[PDB]
Amino acid sequence: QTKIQKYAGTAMPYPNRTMTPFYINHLGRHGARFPTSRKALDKVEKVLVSAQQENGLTSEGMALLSMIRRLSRLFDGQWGKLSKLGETEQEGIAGRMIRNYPQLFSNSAKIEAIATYVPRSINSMDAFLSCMIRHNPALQVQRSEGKQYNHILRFFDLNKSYVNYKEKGDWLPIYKAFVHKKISPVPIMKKFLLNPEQYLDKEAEEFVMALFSVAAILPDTSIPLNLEDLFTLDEWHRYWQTQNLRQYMSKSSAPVGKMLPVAIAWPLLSEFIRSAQEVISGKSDYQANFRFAHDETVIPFVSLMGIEKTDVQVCRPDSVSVYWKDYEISPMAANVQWLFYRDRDQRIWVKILLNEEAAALPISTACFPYYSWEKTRIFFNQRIEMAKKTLSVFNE
Repeated sequence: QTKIQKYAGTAMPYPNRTMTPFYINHLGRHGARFPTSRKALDKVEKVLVSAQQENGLTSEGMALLSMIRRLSRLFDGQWGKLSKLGETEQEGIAGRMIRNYPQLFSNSAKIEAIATYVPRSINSMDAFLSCMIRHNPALQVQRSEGKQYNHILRFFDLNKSYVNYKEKGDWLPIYKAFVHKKISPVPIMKKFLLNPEQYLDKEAEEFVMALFSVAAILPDTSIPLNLEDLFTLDEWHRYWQTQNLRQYMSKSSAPVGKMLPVAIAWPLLSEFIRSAQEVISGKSDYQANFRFAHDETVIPFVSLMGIEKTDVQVCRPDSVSVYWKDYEISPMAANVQWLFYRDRDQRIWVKILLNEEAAALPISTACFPYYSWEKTRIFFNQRIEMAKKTLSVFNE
């Protein structure tokens, strides 16, 4: 909620969140995790060590180097793992769900959960399920995971055109230019390094961007250390703008991506509709389907749903941060829940929660936040059709 927390972007910890539905349809990112790569930590260390050898550190830089060496030991063998904070985030999400809708999960209700093959997502599922079971051990629970779910949870790895775009598409030079524009490395490096102006701009920006990366992830690790004060608030604001743009262009509805990053999510939207239709019809008798995956899953899924603002197509890179904010969409433990209700005339209504807050769709309803399922399904089906059309052009 603080400005500083928000500027961690997709690395922001899940925010504070302190009738009765007949079905809940869920997608959740894993909870708060350790950094996935040592790359940024190694860069910062190499720069500071080289400086130490040539007598190039300030007192603050020597202290920073000491801290970086410490984090290197603490991160060792922990890369990419769910942290204790990440487990508690899932416990909180499950706990509020059970507390809000006890009748749904009462008696011998049936639930199913799936996860990707990635350990932090499986462990997030388990933190969530363990909370459900503790509250009602009489639940019937199906738990599965792995590469069999790649088509719906890891579609971003399976589409060749998208993989090419993500790795070398036209968004890259836009992002790099924006970084050069927003981030001035010299004043930051002045804190840690003697003669910071002697550094070339490329190496200077790589160092600063790496240091921001280390600082941004630290609150997700449950390690009792903090580096927010390495940078001023304006510096964090600028860094956030650059990473926000990176996420928007590489994973969401940026014009430069031509909706390719969004279109690839259609199989998951299809599966969401299918699981709901089966419960409504009686073919399935689950009270909930839970799914645990990644920000690479959640971001395009939310845009494809067309939750208001998340699918905006903004042409000016400088304007993106005004209209589209990654920390509002995909913080750590980011989740989408569709809650289904039957009224006293047996009409079916759906409420959409994004990070446990009611979300709007660009269709009408006389009882917001509840939408007609019939209207909603028709709208989502049109989104899927649009997605298939988009992909028909980028087959490569």
